[PDB]
This record gives sequence, C-alpha cells and structure tokens, in this order.
Amino acid sequence: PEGPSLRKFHQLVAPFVGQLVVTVGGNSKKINPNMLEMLRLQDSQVHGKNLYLNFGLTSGLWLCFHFGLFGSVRASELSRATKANKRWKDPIPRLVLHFAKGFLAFYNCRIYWCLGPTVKPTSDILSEEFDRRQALEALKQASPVSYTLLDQRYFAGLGNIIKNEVLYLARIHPLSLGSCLTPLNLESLLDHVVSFSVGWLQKKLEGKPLHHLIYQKEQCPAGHQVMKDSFGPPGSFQRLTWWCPHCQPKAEE
DNA sequence: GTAGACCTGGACG
DNA sequence: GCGTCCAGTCTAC
Ligand SMILES: [Zn+2]
Repeated sequence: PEGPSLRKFHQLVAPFVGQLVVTVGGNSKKINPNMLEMLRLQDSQVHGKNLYLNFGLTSGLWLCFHFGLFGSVRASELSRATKANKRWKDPIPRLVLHFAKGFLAFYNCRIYWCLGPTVKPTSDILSEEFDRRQALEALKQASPVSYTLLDQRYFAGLGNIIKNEVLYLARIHPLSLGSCLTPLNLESLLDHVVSFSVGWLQKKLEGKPLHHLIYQKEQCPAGHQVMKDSFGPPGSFQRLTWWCPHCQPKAEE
C-alpha cells in the first residue's frame, strides 16, 4: 500500500507506545487476543511495506502487519459503510488493541508472529539513509526497470503508483532493461523516485489531492493515448502498468 | 482452485 | 457537483 502509507500508520501507532493493552478484539483467527491484553506496547517500527509492533513488560513478542488494498490503521476511530453495495455492510477490523484512553484498529491486513523486526532504512525509499548505490546496482541488471523498482529489498515502500509515475517522469519505458539504460538515465530515475515519494507525502500531510500524470490516465500530459498492460510474475500484485509509448520509447539493445 | 468485494481517492462521462 | 468505475487481504464456492 506504498511506503508513505506505512509512515502514516507508524505515526498513528506512535502515541500508544508504552501503554498497557487492556482488551483485544477483532475477527482475526491466528492471533490469540490473550497474548496481548495487559502487556505494554513497548515498541513500534516501520520498514518498507511492513509494520512491526513489540509487546512485553521490559525481547518480547513481535506482531508483523502486511496490509491489503483496503488495509488501514485507525486511531480511536472505526470505518463505516457510506452506501449500499451493488448487490450497507460495515467493515470488520481484524485486530483492535484497546488502551485505557484510546485504541488502534487494524483492517484488511495479514498479521503474524515473528522473531522480531527487520527495519533497516538503507533499503527504504523515504528514509534519509536510502542507499542509492545499492539501488543503482539493482537497477542496472538486465531486467526491465519496472520489475526492479518493485523489489522491496532495494526500494522498500515503492508500490504501483510510484512505479508508474516515476517511469513517466524519467521518460523511461517500463520494459526497458536496466542494462540498456545510460547511467544518467538511472540517476534521473532514482532522483524521481525520491522526489515523487516525498512530494506525495507532502500532499498527504495536507489534504491536497495527488493528481496522476500517467497512472490510471487515458492521456498523458502531452495529449497522447496511454497504454495499459500487465507484466511480471503471476504472483505479483503490481503487474498493471501505464505508459505513453511516445514519451517513454523503449530503449533498445 | 477460481471470482470478486473491498467504504474509497482519483478520473472519467 | 453527480454518477460510475476500479485498483493485498479476505471471503464464497
Ligand atoms: Zn506522451
């Protein structure tokens, strides 16, 4: 659900760190609510698309959250239905941590026990420590850049809106092989990765709408027809790809 | 296994 | 503005 989205969720968690969990609800099968209640939320960490919560009385237990298309974290607030589905049923949170003075609700998310966190901001596109050397080394391989950009090892937080928009901003075709691009090209691509993700975050802190340049658009800024197709491994959830053949000619061998 | 809703912003008509 | 569409986890079958 993109790395800016996870930074927001982590921030919503932050004021509850250090409080006793009083009651635990939600519909999730796996996580026995009788492991959390009356422990303290003693740490919260975010890395790329993952959120890690630690529970203990200090090391401790870690719950990892990985969110779906409609996944969300909500602070002392419930989501509700606004109209009838084509065939009004409110969404059911998967986990709720209740504190003495508020709660956190977790929706449309796989939640599981883990040994701990893996939170390193070298591989994280929004962190100050984002390691562009390793990102470039990943981008230069003989693979379409649109595939490599989604590798969370090098671009933690990069999802489909970022993929599609930055490829347009760099005027790079999504099937161009990183090995057939110039070093200047891939430098512009990294610049746009960082700039666009940060700008989107700025728009999100205010209530400003993010307007797509290529993503889900019929025409490009120049007025061309935008092509849409799906590329990558069949497991992938971000195969959908928008591009303008005119502004993003495929670089050739 | 497959088919599809999703409480929703952003983009169309 | 008004209406409609659709883009990881979960459910139905
Ligand atoms: Zn164009």
